[PDB]
Amino acid sequence: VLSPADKTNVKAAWGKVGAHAGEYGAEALERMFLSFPTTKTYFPHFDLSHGSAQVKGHGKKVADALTNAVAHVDDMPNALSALSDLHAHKLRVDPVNFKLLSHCLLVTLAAHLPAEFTPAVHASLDKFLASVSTVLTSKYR
Amino acid sequence: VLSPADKTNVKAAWGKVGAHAGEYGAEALERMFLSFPTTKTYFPHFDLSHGSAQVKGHGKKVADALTNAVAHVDDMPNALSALSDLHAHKLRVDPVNFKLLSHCLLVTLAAHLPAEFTPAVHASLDKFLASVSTVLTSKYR
Amino acid sequence: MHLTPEEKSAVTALWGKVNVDEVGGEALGRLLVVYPWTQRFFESFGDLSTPDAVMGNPKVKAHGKKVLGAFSDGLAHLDNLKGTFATLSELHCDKLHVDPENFRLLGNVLVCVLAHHFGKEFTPPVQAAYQKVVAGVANALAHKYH
Amino acid sequence: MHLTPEEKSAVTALWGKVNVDEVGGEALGRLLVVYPWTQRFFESFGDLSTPDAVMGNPKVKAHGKKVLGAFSDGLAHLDNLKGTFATLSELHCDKLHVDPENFRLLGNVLVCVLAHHFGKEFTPPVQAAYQKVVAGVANALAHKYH
Ligand code: HEM
Ligand code: HEM
Ligand code: HEM
Ligand code: HEM
Repeated sequence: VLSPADKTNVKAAWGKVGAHAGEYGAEALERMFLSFPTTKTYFPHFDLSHGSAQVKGHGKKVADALTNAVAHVDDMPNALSALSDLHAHKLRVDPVNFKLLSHCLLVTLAAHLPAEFTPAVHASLDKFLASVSTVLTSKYR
Repeated sequence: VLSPADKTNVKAAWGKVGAHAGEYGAEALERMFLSFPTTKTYFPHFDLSHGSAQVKGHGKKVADALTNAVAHVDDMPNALSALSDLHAHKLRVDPVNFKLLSHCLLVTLAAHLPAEFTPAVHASLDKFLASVSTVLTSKYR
Repeated sequence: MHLTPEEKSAVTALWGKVNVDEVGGEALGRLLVVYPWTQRFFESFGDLSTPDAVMGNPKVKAHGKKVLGAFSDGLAHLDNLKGTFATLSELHCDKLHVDPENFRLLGNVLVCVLAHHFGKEFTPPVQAAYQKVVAGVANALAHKYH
Repeated sequence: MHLTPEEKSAVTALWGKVNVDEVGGEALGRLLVVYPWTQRFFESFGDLSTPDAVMGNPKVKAHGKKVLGAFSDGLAHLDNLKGTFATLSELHCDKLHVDPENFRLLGNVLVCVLAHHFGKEFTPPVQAAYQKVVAGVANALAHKYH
């Protein structure tokens, strides 16, 4: 579970993301597409070219959801219910892919928040993304 | 989340195991060691030869804990608190390994409970081992 | 593979006793039931609402036979699964958009079906050789993804 | 290992800028901190009780430098990782008893460390090349397990 410490860490680091969340979400997607090409099988309908508006648009959506989970860090299962249902019932993304995006999200933050990306924050952020992932996959079966 | 049908399925299947659980515990370990030799890294102090008393004894231990989990299917977290402790703070087995033992256990049950290893029961047992795995690795960090 | 001659005869001999028809329909059906999200590629098969409905679905059964068929033929090229599955690898990627992780899920389901079927006969050492094959096959099928 | 020439140049270019001493200590320290279960191998290292205790531990720093040292050598034989890492693979298995999953965790941590350090210079495509490299090394290190 996330400890008080983790929560502070996450709110703090995400705090710094601020208005860049959208762009960082998009960048995480691109990194994921390039490093783990098998994730592309879920976006056959997207233009995955560099600077794709679709990717931009999708990056924002993901970033907004993460921002919403930080805002409701004490009630994530409920704050993300809708998204949990969508993923379980319509999208049906294989669970292993969550770990891939999480990883690329951590890389993106690291690349952008050198001062805040401390070991402690890194650990908190990793535990956080794992929790989000668990929520989104909770209704799979 | 185990549904009521799941809990039933699990209790039924395990019910048939009975006096052979220890033997099945031992067989599943043996299958794990052979199929996924990287798992042997956690048992350097054991004699991993076929029919070793260490493997047999350990097989009993694991089966017993499974039994206890089936019995407290409704209160796993609490029924297995000690074991989650042991694994998180002492053993420190990497979480990936739990999926390997779980699989070897299914294979063992399939091989011994043909009539009972129906598609729906298979689904339930899998979810069950997954839940047991989650519990055992919940205090890792 | 990295299949030992001994591990090769073990694979080869169990297989010769296999009814691909039945084993293929069962492996695929179990997959759709255990890991419900895999149903995303088979919407057009119909009613997959229940274990019973999946297991009874003939579209499922016939697809399972086609899949195990191809798998079966691959057991004849154990020394070049890569070249044997190249075209199938491209198809799965480029046309079907199937996440290779699915190949792994099926493999494991396959192993459970064999154990189910052969009981006694499916020994730890025989399981070990099959684990190597299923992994090898998954790897080969995933090889042309880009 | 499927590294395009342009991927190989990119890896090599960046690696030129790395202070292996420093990155080595950071990567190892961070591993022990993000995945505390990995601490199981270092009980003789002393105090690893907090992030500061880990990150500043002279033993972690020295070990990290040793590990990245071996890794850098790996980077000059991208052609033959298996050969390069064979004696190390055997040691990790037979003497150290280190689960190979540990090698993948470190690879991921290392990638975050390089991102942390190079900022914008660690582009999506540079990351993709490094992802291939850490996986190749982890695989080479696990090749002799049995
Ligand atoms: C923590 C990680 C994730 C978050 C926060 C997230 C969040 C979202 C959100 C907010 C949407 C948009 C739904 C809408 O239209 O309102 C979405 C859609 C989608 N996501 Fe997830 N997701 C995550 C992980 C993944 C992963 C790992 C994949 C696959 C690699 C994935 C595949 C998809 C797809 C294919 C869509 C639909 C896109 C479209 O057709 O426009 N998601 N996700
Ligand atoms: C299905 C999940 C598992 C259960 C229920 C389980 C249960 C147990 C039990 C009951 C014990 C003995 C506790 C005692 O001695 O009082 C134990 C010990 C141990 N387990 Fe876990 N285990 C599981 C998964 C694993 C896995 C996957 C591994 C490694 C691959 C593992 C590695 C160990 C080791 C190394 C020991 C100590 C053996 C010894 O020194 O005697 N366990 N486990
Ligand atoms: C052992 C692994 C597998 C093998 C050897 C295999 C082989 C095949 C073959 C031979 C076809 C025939 C289509 C054609 O030639 O045009 C096919 C089609 C297909 N496969 Fe795979 N397959 C495997 C695994 C999977 C898995 C795990 C899934 C999804 C869960 C999958 C999804 C599909 C789909 C959706 C089609 C298209 C069928 C249609 O057109 O209705 N395959 N596969
Ligand atoms: C890039 C991957 C790695 C490389 C290249 C590497 C390299 C090395 C080298 C060169 C040594 C010293 C050999 C000797 O003592 O003769 C060593 C020792 C060791 N390594 Fe690895 N290592 C790697 C990853 C890991 C990881 C991830 C762990 C554990 C999480 C680990 C655990 C150990 C331990 C416990 C020792 C012995 C330390 C001691 O002297 O007490 N290694 N490694």
